[PDB]
Amino acid sequence: ELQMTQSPASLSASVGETVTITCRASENIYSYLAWYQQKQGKSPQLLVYNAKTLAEGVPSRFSGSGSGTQFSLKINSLQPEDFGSYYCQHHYGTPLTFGAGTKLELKRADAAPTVSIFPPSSEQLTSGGASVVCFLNNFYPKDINVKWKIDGSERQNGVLNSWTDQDSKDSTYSMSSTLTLTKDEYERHNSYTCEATHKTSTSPIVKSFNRNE
Amino acid sequence: QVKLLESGPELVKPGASVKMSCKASGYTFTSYVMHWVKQKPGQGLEWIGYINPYNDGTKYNEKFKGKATLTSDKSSSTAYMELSSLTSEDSAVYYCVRGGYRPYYAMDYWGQGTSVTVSSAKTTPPSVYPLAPSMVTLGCLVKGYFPEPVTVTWNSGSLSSGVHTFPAVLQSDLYTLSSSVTVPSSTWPSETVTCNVAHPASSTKVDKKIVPR
DNA sequence: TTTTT
Repeated sequence: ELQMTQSPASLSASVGETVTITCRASENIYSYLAWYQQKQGKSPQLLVYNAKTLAEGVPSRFSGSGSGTQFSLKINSLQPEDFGSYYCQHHYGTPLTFGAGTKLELKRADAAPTVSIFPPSSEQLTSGGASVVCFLNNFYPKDINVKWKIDGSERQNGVLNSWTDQDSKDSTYSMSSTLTLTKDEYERHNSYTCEATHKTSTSPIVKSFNRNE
Repeated sequence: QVKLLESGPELVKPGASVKMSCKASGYTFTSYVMHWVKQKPGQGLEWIGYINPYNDGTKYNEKFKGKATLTSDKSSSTAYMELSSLTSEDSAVYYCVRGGYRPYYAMDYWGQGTSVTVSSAKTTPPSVYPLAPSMVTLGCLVKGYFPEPVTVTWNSGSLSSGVHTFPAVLQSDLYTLSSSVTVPSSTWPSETVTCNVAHPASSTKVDKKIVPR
């Protein structure tokens, strides 16, 4: 079947900046190329069709071009509402196929996480379980490493990590890491540490707490 | 206005079949074809096919022929898609999307989508645990529930900024989710902070006030 | 068979 290729997979840009993303058709499709915008947690919206025709309501700062097998979508002076994902899709007969998408994120200055650690709740301890939680909030860039240490030894089992999508108010990312243990194993150790290593420092950020305290 | 109403999330066992609906209104149902697109969690878009309500004609993406069945009911302006022999690969959000003025035109109106989860895991209500420690961060741990989703709010919406609700993570057939909220330290605990958790699948609601350890 | 519906 016909295959579309989008580039780049991800791009960071500032509001007011001008960028261009591309899409390549494995076979000639003339100018029958559409672009869709999809906001985090929203349904896609049509932005362009016939490679250069803007759908109704789409601002003029959006500009598509190309024909044949190589296409580009240019966004002049990006606005807050422009960040999110972009998919190209040819509409030259069936089957329709989509590019893998370009995720366009906001660029901001580097920022260290605000780290908070929480011991298992007495409630949970009564059920036989013990989850230790660590929030690594509002940091940038998105890349970060978290490690759990119990009495000094790193614990790799039972760790659940989850990242939020970029905050639309301050362009940061947040992450939650939960170390889950059984209550009796939890009672066999005293020191629990959430350790984060981020670009913003050579010294990892550390939050700890002692069971007996 | 053009509206596409799709059926709610579905939980179905591997090997069974599922049928979802898309009720249209706002236009001449029979004047546009109805496409179906698949989107797996945090992944791209894949065209499944379309049906022409006017004549019940159907075009399928070859990968989906024999798998997906597109039907249509003119009297109720509703389009249906049935998927058989479900496997984990079928867990995803499915959208009905109204075609353009002509079938080969770019799709223009996307529905909200129907989330489908294929699993043999059983519906399990969540356990909700408090996360208590010039800002202070508090939290709520929503553990061991199935299937998605759960909704989490703070003080029934009165606390909205400073909130981070992390995407749930599956572990051994159960989901775990966390949510943090950051408030002025002076305000807590004199001003109460409560997380309100709802898990519609198990018809469960839980309110947990966060109190000082 | 390619867009002011």
